[PDB]
Amino acid sequence: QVQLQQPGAELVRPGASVKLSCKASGYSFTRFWMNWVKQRPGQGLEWIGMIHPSDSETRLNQKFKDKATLTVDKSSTTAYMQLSSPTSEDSAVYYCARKDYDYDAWFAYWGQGTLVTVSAAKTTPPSVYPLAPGSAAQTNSMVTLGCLVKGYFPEPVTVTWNSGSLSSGVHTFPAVLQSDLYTLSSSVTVPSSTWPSETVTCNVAHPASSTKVDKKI
Amino acid sequence: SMTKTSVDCTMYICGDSTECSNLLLQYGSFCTQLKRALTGIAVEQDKNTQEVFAQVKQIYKTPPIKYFGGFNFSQILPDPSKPSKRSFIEDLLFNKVTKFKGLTVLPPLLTDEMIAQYTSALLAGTITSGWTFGAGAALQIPFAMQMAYRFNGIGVTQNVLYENQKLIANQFNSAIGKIQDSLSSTASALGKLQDVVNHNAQALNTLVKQLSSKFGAISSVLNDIFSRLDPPEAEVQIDRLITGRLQSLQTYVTQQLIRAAEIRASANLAATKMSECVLGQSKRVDFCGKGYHLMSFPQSAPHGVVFLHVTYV
Amino acid sequence: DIVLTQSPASLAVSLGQRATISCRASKSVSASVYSYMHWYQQKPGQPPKLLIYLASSLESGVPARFSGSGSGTDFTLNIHPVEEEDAATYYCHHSRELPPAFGGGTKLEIKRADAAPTVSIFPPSSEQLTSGGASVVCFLNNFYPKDINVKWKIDGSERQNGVLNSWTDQDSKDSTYSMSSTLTLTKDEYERHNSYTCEATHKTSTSPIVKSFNR
Amino acid sequence: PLSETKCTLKSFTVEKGIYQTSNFRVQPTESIVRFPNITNLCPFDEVFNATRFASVYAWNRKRISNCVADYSVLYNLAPFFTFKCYGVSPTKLNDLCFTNVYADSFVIRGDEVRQIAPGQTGNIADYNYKLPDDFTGCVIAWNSNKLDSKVSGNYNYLYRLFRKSNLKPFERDISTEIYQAGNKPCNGVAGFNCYFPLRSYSFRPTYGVGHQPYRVVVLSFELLHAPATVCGPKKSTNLVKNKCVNFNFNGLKGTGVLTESNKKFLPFQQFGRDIADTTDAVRDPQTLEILDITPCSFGGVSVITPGTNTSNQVAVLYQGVNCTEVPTWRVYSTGSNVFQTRAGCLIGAEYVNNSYECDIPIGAGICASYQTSQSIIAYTMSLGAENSVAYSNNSIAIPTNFTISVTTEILPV
Repeated sequence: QVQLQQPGAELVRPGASVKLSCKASGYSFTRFWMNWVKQRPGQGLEWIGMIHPSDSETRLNQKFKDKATLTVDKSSTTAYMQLSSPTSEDSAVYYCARKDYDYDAWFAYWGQGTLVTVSAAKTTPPSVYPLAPGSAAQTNSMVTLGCLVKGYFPEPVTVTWNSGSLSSGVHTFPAVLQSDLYTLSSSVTVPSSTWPSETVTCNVAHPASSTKVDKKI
Repeated sequence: SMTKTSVDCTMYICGDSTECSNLLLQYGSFCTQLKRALTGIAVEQDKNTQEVFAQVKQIYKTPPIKYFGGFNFSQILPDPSKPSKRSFIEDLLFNKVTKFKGLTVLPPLLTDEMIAQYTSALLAGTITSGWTFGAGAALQIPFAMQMAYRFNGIGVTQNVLYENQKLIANQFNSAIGKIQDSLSSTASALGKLQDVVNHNAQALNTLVKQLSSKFGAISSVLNDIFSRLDPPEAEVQIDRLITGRLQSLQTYVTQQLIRAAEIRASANLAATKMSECVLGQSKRVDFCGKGYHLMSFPQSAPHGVVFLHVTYV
Repeated sequence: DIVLTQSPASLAVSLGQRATISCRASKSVSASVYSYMHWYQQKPGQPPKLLIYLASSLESGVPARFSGSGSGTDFTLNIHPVEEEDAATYYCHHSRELPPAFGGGTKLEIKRADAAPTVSIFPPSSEQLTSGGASVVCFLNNFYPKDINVKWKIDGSERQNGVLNSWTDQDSKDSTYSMSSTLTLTKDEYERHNSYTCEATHKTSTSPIVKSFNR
Repeated sequence: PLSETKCTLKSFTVEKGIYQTSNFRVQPTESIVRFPNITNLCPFDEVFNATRFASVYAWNRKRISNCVADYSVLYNLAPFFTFKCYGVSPTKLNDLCFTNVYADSFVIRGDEVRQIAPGQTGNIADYNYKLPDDFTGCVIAWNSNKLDSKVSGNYNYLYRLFRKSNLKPFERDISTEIYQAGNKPCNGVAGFNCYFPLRSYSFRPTYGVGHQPYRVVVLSFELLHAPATVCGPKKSTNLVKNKCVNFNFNGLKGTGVLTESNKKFLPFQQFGRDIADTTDAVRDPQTLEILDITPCSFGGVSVITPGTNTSNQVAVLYQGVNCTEVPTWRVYSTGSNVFQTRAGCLIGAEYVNNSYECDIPIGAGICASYQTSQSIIAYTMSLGAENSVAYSNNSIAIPTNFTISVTTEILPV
């Protein structure tokens, strides 16, 4: 099975160098070309560059000249992309794809995705505060619970309810940047035969600092 | 001058195959002599432009207030409003004269914009500086006194010019207007320069059709010999084609060098007309044109030069 | 090169109708009788997926409701019958000329009936009050359309600074939106006040929904 | 490029001028192999392994297409008496494709077995089976004497000795007519000058090799009259566009790039030729498309240098080479000395805005020289000084001063 693997997040200061990894598996690395794309929120997809891995020859966009540098590794079957001096507009979501050829060349498969955050801030472990209403007015048969994750960096943080036990009635909220700190919130709605019978917990796992915070509501 | 060409040894003889270049080193200097012969032609094509188009190293220009002899000289002078420097006659000259195997066209050293920069300096100083610009430093002779001295070489005293001077402006301006009307309507006068394009075009188009014929071999493709026949049998059939291609290549170097000798003898006559009919007064008969000679006006032309002779009939 | 521009930017098609979304080209992509075009569909949180290659053909594994046609510089992507899992952004791409370019993109929305938002406001936990902070966070869920306004009134006084809003994308089943509002205040602000009122503004509601508590 | 000047000129020093050392080359990287995929296997064992065979006057024609064959039984594993080939090499059987296959199976004695070849005349050669001089194929023979032979002789297999005129090739003779050498009519029976042309073979296992029968199957190969029959068996690679690589398409080779085709195509056409009479286009065997073929490795390398008594600095010139994409040297490819001319890009010379008198020409109005910690510069060739005099009708210039100048002209005789 062909699957392309990328890391989830990479922290880099502005003015430094950006190194990313796209791992190829299940196919010959020098046979198929690789492509790098750029997706900003609300803008859509933009095309970065495409490299023949055997000859190490690059094809770049006219606006993207000298910002990006494409190199490959044929021993580990892993393609690289080197960005030089990133800005605040260069923070985006990057993919890598396999280019299959039958006349018009499509993109068959894709990677896991990488969110690159460019800033000078230091990595902060999260502090998770639970949210409970404390009472009920008995006007509805559904009970609303909440979980708040504040004081973390870099984005994102995967937040699940009861280690992924409830796949329905969950809502994922985006992060808001204030004073070099990200913060959002989580919410779940359970029926009244659930929450007195079963204890619903907020599972928070930070992949960047390798910290797992478990709180109870 | 003619069109300068160059022949690569690897691309024309071989199909970029590894077995063709291994048998080419046994043949040795066969394409080395044919490449250096066409190189020595291409040196002499730039030497023909230096002895004809530029006679002197000093450039003379026309003053912007123009009244010379009561004549209209604006057809032989270049237009300053056009960014290319071309006269009114040379617009009717340049416009009437009209897949990569390794055969390339060498660019000329002297561009057609810089031919007219040599031409408009010599068309200046014939009218302006007299005959003394090529024989030394340029004197100042006004133009109404220049035609009196050119009548004195053919035996005509100054009584004829100064009395009839209003009738010369009707004769000279109408005679040069028939030259401009003939070159616009009829393109057959420039057909000697059109053959110089056509002798180079038919030589290149015949040379590129040599690869289609099989030369007695079974397949004319060098990749089709290596992919079919035995390796003892392939060394015969590859060597039949390279024997056939080097006979067609040596024929092309021979035919272009004979045309290089014919264009050398025409350029030596073209350098003679600049030194006689243009830069001075010539008493010769049917050299500078029919009748008694006054002066000659050169014009810029592709692969050649167009002379405008002023004759006394 | 060839610049692809899709019109409009966003389109809301109800379930059962036919969606017509065109990818216009600046130059002719037809060469050898076959045009060069692909179609991409990107769900949020996921990379885009391949649907229609060369237009006249359909990829195996893609269901039969995704079809397209057209020739020259005018192409037409016809989506029918519309299902709730089909709401996503649509892209088009040409591989013909170097360097390759991408289109502007068109997001498809599901048009369903309106829904009233549920207003619930949570008091802050005692674990946050040990550290010295307090967060009064109100949840607004299950509303259509996405145009909504939230207000904050503490003891009859309207507050402005310290309000952070976070909105979601359209749901793949209920086709509604969710918005949370976070109000962060000091522990001395929490001890000097009592009523925290969460209000909502929706086009189907004449009066704002008042939900408050007393500590 | 200083060392490349001394290699072609065969001199240990470099004179002053412009020389052409070599030409611009593009090394290919991969090899595109596009071969058709058929799920069928070719039944070669029907004609080879059968017990009953036809005769030399009428054989059994066989046309085999739209399958995937195995050529290793003809070449790799060969328990055969004699195997021969003519036009196609037996090593190259796994490569080539052809027009059609004609499998001609007959049983022939060991004395007459050498008459199956181009340009043969004999009993079996004339009036039964002929080959033309341009025929291409292989001859496979195996000794059958332990199987279909007989102690008392084999009268089942037959042959025809007599015919009036010479038979055209690839034609079977079914005629039972009695050969008549006399003026007396034979009327279907024997008589005066009447012989029966159809005789029987001498086959016995106990005698020598002239009486031993052989199994001879002759394959007919015709080249470039049609697309591929089976394929050459190999693997298959992908399809690479806009890169200079080696091509192998159904045995036909090439080197170049693959671009789109705006011209119309023929559905029966594998390949075609341009105005240069080389292959400009090719059809994929699996699906029906057309792609243009533009060849690579174009242009030449010329050097511009002063001589070895001046300096070692060598300027290099590419002619007819696209310089946006860029000899064994990589060392001058960093750039920033590149000036764009009409003939190409000039690496190693700094462009100046002045106008001087130069020495070494280049072309198209732009010349080069060696001027002042010194380097090669390139500029536009000067016309000389400019003279501007005001003129009128009332002025004349008469020279008051004279000199005598001596000039020297040299004409070889």
